[PDB]
Amino acid sequence: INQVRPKLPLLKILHAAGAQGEMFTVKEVMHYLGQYIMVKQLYDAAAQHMVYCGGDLLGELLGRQSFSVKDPSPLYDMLRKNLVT
Repeated sequence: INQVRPKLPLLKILHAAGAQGEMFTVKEVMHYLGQYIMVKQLYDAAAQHMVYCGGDLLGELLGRQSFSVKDPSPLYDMLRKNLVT
């Protein structure tokens, strides 16, 4: 498994969700990214699968006003541009 160092815009989100390190696994980043969604309550509570990330740095990072966890390929696209192998 490959260790990755998230860039500072994503390390900011990661630490906010409860992490502290600079070397992670993609599985960990994924875990903390959901933890962040919970703690900022970025989801529709009448559709908890639609994340509303627009007035939040996760939206600027993703370039998405909102997205569903049915298709987290946006997350994967954004990790490719914000993790250093």
